[PDB]
Amino acid sequence: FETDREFILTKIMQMTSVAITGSLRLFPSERVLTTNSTFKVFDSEDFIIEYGTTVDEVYIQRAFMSLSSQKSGIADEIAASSTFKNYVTRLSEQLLFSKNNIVSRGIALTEKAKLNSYAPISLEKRRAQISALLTMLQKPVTFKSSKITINDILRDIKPFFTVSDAHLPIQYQKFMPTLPDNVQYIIQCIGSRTYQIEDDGSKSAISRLISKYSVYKPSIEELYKVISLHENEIQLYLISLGIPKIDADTYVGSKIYSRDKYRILESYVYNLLSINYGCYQLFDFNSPDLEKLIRIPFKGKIPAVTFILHLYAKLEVINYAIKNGSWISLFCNYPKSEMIKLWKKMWNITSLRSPYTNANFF
Amino acid sequence: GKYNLILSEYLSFIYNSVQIPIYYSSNSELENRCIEFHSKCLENSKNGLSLRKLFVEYNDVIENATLLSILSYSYDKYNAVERKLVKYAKGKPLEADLTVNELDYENNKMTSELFPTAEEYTDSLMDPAILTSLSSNLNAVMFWLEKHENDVAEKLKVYKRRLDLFTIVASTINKYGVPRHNAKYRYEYDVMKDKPYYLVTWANSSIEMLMSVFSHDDYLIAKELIVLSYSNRSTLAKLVSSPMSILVALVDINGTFITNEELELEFSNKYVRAIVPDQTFDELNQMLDNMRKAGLVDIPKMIQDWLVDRSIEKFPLMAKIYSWSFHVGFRKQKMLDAALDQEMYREYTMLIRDEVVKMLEEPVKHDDHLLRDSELAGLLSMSSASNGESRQLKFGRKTIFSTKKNMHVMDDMANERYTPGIIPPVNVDKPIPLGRRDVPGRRTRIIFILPYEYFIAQHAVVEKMLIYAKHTREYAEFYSQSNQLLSYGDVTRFLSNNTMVLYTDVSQWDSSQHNTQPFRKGIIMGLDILANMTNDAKVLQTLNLYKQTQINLMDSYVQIPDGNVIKKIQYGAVASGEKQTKAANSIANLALIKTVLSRISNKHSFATKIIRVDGDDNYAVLQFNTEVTKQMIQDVSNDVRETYARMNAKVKALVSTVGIEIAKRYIAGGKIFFRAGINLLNNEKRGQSTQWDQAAILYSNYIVNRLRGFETDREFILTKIMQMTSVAITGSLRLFPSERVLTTNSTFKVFDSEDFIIEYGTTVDEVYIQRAFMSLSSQKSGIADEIAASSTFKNYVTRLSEQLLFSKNNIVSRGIALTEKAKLNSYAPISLEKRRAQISALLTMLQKPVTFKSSKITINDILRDIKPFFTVSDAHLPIQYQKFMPTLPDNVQYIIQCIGSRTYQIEDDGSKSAISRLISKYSVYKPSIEELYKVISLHENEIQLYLISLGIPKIDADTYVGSKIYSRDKYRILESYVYNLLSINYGCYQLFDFNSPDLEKLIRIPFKGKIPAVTFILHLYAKLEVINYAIKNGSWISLFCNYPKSEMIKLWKKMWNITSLRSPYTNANFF
Amino acid sequence: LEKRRAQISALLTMLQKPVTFKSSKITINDILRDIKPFFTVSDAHLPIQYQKFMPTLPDNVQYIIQCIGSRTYQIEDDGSKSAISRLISKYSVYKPSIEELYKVISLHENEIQLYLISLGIPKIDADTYVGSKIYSRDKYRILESYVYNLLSINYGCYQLFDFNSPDLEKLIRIPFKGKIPAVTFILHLYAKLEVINYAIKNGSWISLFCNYPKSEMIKLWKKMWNITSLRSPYTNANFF
Amino acid sequence: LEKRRAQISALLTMLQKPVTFKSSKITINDILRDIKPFFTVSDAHLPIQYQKFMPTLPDNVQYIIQCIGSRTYQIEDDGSKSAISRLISKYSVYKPSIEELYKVISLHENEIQLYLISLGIPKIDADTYVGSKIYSRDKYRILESYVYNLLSINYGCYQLFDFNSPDLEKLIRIPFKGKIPAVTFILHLYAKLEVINYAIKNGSWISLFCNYPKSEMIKLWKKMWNITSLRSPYTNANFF
Amino acid sequence: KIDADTYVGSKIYSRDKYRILESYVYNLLSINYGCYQLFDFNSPDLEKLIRIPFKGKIPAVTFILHLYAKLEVINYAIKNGSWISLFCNYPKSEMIKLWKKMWNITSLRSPYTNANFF
Repeated sequence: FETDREFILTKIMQMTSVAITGSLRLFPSERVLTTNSTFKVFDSEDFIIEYGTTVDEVYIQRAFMSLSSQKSGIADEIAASSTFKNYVTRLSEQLLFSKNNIVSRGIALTEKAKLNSYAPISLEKRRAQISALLTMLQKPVTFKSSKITINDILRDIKPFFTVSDAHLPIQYQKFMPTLPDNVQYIIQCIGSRTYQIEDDGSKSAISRLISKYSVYKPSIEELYKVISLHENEIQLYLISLGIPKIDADTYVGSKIYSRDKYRILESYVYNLLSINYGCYQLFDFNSPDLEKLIRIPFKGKIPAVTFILHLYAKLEVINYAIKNGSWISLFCNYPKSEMIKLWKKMWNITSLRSPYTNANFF
Repeated sequence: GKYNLILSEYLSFIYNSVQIPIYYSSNSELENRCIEFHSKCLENSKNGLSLRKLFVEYNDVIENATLLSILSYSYDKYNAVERKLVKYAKGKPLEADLTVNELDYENNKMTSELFPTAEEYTDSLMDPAILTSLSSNLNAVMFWLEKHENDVAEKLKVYKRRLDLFTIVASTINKYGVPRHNAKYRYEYDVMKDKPYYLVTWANSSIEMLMSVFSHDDYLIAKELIVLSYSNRSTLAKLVSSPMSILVALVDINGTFITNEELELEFSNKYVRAIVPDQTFDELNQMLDNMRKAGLVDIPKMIQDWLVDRSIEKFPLMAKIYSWSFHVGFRKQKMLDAALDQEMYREYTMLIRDEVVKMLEEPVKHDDHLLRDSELAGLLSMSSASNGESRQLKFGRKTIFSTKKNMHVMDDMANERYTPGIIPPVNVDKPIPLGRRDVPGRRTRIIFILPYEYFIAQHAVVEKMLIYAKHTREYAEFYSQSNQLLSYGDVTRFLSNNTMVLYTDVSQWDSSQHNTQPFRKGIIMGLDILANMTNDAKVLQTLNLYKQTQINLMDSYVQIPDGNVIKKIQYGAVASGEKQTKAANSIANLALIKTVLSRISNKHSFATKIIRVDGDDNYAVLQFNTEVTKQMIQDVSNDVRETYARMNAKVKALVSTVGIEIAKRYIAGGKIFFRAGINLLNNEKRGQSTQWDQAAILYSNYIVNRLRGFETDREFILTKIMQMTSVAITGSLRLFPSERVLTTNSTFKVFDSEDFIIEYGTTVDEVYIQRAFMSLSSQKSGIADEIAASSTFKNYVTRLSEQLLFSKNNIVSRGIALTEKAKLNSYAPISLEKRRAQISALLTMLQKPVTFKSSKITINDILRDIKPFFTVSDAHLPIQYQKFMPTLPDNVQYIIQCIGSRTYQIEDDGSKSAISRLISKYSVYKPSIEELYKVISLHENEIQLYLISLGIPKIDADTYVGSKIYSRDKYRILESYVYNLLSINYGCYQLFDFNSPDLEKLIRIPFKGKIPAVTFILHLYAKLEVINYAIKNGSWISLFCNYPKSEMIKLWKKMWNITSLRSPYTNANFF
Repeated sequence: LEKRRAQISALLTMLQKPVTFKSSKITINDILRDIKPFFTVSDAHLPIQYQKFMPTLPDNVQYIIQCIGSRTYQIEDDGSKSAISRLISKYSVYKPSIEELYKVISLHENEIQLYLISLGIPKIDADTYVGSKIYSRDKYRILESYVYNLLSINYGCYQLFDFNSPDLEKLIRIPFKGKIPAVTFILHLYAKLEVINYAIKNGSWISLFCNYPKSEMIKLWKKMWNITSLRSPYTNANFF
Repeated sequence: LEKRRAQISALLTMLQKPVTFKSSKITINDILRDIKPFFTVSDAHLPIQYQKFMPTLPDNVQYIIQCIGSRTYQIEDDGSKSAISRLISKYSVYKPSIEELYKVISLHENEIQLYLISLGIPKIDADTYVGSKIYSRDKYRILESYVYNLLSINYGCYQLFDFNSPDLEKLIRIPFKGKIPAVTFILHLYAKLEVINYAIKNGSWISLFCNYPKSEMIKLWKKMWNITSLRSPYTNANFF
Repeated sequence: KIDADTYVGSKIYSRDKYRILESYVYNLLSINYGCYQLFDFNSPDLEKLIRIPFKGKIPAVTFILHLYAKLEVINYAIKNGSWISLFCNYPKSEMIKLWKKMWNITSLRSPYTNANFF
């Protein structure tokens, strides 16, 4: 089924606009609407996701994150009553031993993230957001940016990729005849997968250990923050949950832990690229056919950077395919010096909540 | 997604008189479209025209953009409650039997009776203390009923139950009308004057409970407590709970988990017959009778039915009762009443002294730097210090009413008044003010209010004491990173048919006038022994000053109020308020059990397998050279109680063979249980949190309860968040923030769109908004800056530093200033100024952004990068681990069943790194994880100076800078920082074994290169993704990662540039 | 229209007063700002050797081509030429963007394996990639494509510059502190862009030296996998 | 006054409604948040061995010194002790901040070489640094100084803590997945801060374990070289 | 293509990854403008004041720690007249997190800051 895209654009125009007066509505622009953020509604080209490449996009990109999470004059007071404190402590007292607060801080927000549901909070936050949002379009120019995201990381790698026309023949037949031609073309050339790409870190040794002994379940974000810690700190975390010291100590040193550092990042990155939702979930991103179109020399066995350059390489080629019907081959001569700067950035990427983007259908 | 739509029902429900949605988007073209749609909507509404055509004309906006918030133009009075409530006032109001409370004012009399005149009234005895209104709760409840007035089958039954009960509330409230709340959400004298004083708090508790009912039993329980609570407000909670202690002893143990040599929960098949003596049964009958003679009917009956077979399979109910009894409210009695309740100690005090010595034996002889410079450390700690009287101050050319102890140091230093060597006397001349701590089902306890000289003379010694505790298992609260699970396993461990367990409730003993002499004598005696161990003036100075704190305390008078007047009585009991409180209290409690246990030995011969302390409870599993008989348990218990009696101490000394109960956790049936009674609609005290934070705190509380047992309907919570977050820009226009604004990971994040699951910006919009929110995250305070402008702040910082630095310390110096500028806001004029100003920025923020110079990266940006490189595919995981925390929601319990759980905390502060240890070994300074993270990210040359600047010796400092250990330390600092940002230690994740062999297999990651940083995040990201899927699907998925070698370097740079997002409400950390 | 009109209220207010933002996300701006201090610039000279073939190019633009030359190819900026992508394509029809490949690649081996399965890649084959050396390199390539995309190295006037010119490469000096392909890559590209831009705004060249400490590289490496974007499509200059 | 008065309008509006920000920049907040999930905390114990010498320190603060000790030195937080800096100083009079050294170090060998020349460093000497092993290490040190600066490890109460205490180091457990000085460094410092903070807010210690996957480290490594700052000077607590 | 393919693999490309980052970082630190352009940031005298052990041959992180080390020392010098020596014990685990951050740094336009005079 295909509802005319112009009609959808019209609805978005009607649905996004907001009035500041009784005779003055403010229709948000395409850049405001499609720029990857917590307010992103659609894409300027179906099936293709863009990322701040120009200074303006990033300038606006950092600016939007600012008024992303605005406190609720209810969601805080609720954590102020003995009830919330007793409930959290009561749950923790049978979950912790040492100084668990990394775990403790998360549990509180775990509730402060759903609490808004309650009308007086969702409505209070939603109505208040309008005042901030309307004013936000007015005048910014004053933001103490310091947090980095996929937009900042990807923008860095762009200049080091050399694109050149390449060609890919159609070899795989059709089995999902409804797919729009541009989408179907990618599968015809590189194929499709019958699997989901681990995007939660569930398949890592540390996670398994945390699960084997404790009942607690830390998200990908927590595993990501925890993995980015020092061996000494990570060891206590396991103990704090219940992992036996003989076993906890074995992981901290072990070679497996180092690899586990790579896997946690991979799951976090894939999650941020929605590689499992949208139309990408239908693309074999490890296609032999797609892999040839990418050229990347191993400056050094640095699994993190080699990984992103590649994925960035793959996404770029796929997106071009969708928006052109022809393929392009990318070359990468990323200096050894640049890799270390990039490596630091990898462990400081924040998110952008918007759940609507949810396209995950199969 | 259901939250945004649900909110529409709530608004339409409340308002009947327009709703102008607001959409934003990263897309630039769509954004202008959003603005057009928005602009036209106001015009149409302010002209009384439709809007159906406009929505069709903006399907793109509705379908493709993000909802930012929903404006509401109203023009009534928000007095729809009076009108709506009447429909439910059909029932007959409740009449409180004013003949139930031992203390007159505890009775639910007419306010005009308890307080005849306005200048006499004081909501100090019933204040919900929560920034939400009773009318709101009533409104919220009515909304749910309207929505579920047609549900069918079992869903309907929940309604019938909810409908019935609510009527009790509506009917009673209606008789007196619905009390009006003022801006401060308080309840004045005029509104209250003709109504049952304890009405408002009661309605909150009744509403909180009735909106937590589902099964029939919940209804009887919510119903019985709801009714009796209206008149009984001083023993209902204590009476309903009380029997739970005896019940745990009753059930046997059919397979339980234990603690093995590697201190990890291990499933044991052991079986233990819960044998109890005849007299113990009578003790339980009396608890039942007391419950019965007090009005109860159905709840007592339930326990009675349970006792016929005492099947752990039907124990869940006993738990719901113990958890439910807490949601009746807070026992807030008059300060004086609370205060009023308050030869053979040679053996007892002797142990207390000896324990004190061990904790400080090695440090004292060596002349630990911490002991020598205790004054600086205590001074630095002030941020994590207690509280003192809200003194008067002057900085520069103004006046303030700060209550924070640290600032007092500033005023005093810059006034020659600062004199720590002279610790103020706490007696008749200069008595001790008073603070308090309320808790459901227990007599109110008081809290001293000693000046700052006391904290300073106590921080170093206590801190050194704790380190000893930290590695001593007897202190089940401190030992390593131990979580409550380890404590749970230790008890079941030795349980066998030849060993009986014994638990106690020494809460009253810790405040027994009898206790103070011994307690103080032992601490002082030990200090004396330690003093004759060193020749260091700095240490002896510290050893002596601490001793004096005890001596001044020996005779301490209390500034106890008694009306609008401040009386002044004596006080021969010990209270909390000292640094050593929690630490020293344990020393005494441990000392006490050792004393009782040794004395009882004179008769029966056993074997002390384990001994432990935990605040107001101490226990021990003792083994017997023969099988345990009912007679034996009866004899030992008697001998134990009489022994406790001889020392004239009020205590709950029980004894069992399979279970134990204590204030933090109860082990009934070999399974670990936690109470779940955190009042949601009635807070203990009015802190300094805001309405928004109040909500995020409320949601935190809700999740902890759900996890523990009690479960308030999530729709109700969503409603509260809707009420609590909304903000008005005009007198007839409120702005309800959207779900994306509310749940997107930021400094304003209140909850999650799916409990137990945390999301991260994956779409462009989320990130677009994510970067935008950080902007107006920290808005300067036109007070917090000027304060650092006076000579006072500059002198205080410099004065502290001059004895902390040598080279150019400013990295350290810059942090100390903000360390204060981060708490300073507390002061009303600053928290209120920042909070009120934030609204103007926040309201405008939703309006129009599009202009932000982003450059800072966060976890959101890093994770978004890795996502595309992970290939997910269906995988399967079998359930192998049994259950031990039966209350956990099925989806949460399922993860533990498959991957297990941990009995440890995951190092999230870098405390276990070589650099940190070095900084600690020589300097007293303590840099946070953030500082260690920034410092570690530095060049070898810079890092070397940092150590020198603090005091590390150059020979040693140079050895670290090069050494291989430093490189690894670079990895560990990052790990702790990352785990902290993922709250892997708080929330529900703290219960998951993230290193589970079972979870690890589900992840596939090739080693592109031995790059510990990137390999680490890919893995953790891999683990979180799999776990979250498990929670939201019941099935597992396996992830593959082919991250290119080139991409890893870019990612590696990002890792050392991640910023944070403060929001403390998210705090779910319960065990 | 709703988003555009509403944006104005927020935008107008935004200029007014900020000072309250919980920044934590990092971008190219934050990463590049870090590297700047470690580069030592010194006057260098480059002779004009390549003739002209696009006579219309403004002198300052034409001068760069005259000295370092031009390319007849596009720089892979979507990760399309990576092994993981090819695998996802070979079996599944789904097509994950560069962003998704970037986030996915930044994951743990265990998580990435499930992702492939979730789409349809066969387990024997999925498992082979997860370990394989090729996956590690693929981690480098995904990042490269993501970075180049963020630098619009394929659009604007840069698309006419041979960024791998032997002539441009000599002007850059970078010692291999360690075989860390990520950081070595950015330092170099940052080095190249700086030299080119100076050329455009001065007609003369400069040579850059880099003594980036080994310690600093790890901090930078973390930053690399946390860069967010900035949408603005108007910037679109891509003409040939 | 113009900036301060104007800031109020933006600030007031900011609280009102946001939801529209193009984030892409990453900070310490974003980096640390990533590492959190990979740390496993477990109760640990630390005995008090060091005596008191600053008797005024609040008990909670004094307790840390009693267990891990204190330092009589400042932690290099400006990169002043790096080879590149010394070289820039030896010949040129210019003085680039830590931020500049951080950005410069994150550059490509070719670019960094010109930077030195541009200031005056002799080419024979400039070229020797660009390649040399010392430059690689210098990349590590610049990052360390930048990170420590962002953690105010030298100001506040932390300046009184021996962050390299043998006693604190034992409480941290971190396996070397790979000799990647950057990531190993942050995990450790993050580990140390977490343990210290728990100590201050609990009187008891906790031990942290870290099993950071090898894949995750590369993503994190990129983030490290893209961290931005947050100015607020008031926070200044630096007293000794 | 023959030439393009040679670069993609070649060892030189890996180093080039390091150099691009260096130039980007130095740009963000205005190490070439302001008063810093007058300082020999590779001074033997400045280098001694910095102490950094090689946890691993990771050119990116080692680079920033050093530059951060140098800037800190210089700035202290300007605001105190005395020098300070910095030591760095960055854990191996932390370096990987930091490495990711390095390739995700965004900018901040303001051209006025332009002090570049010689």
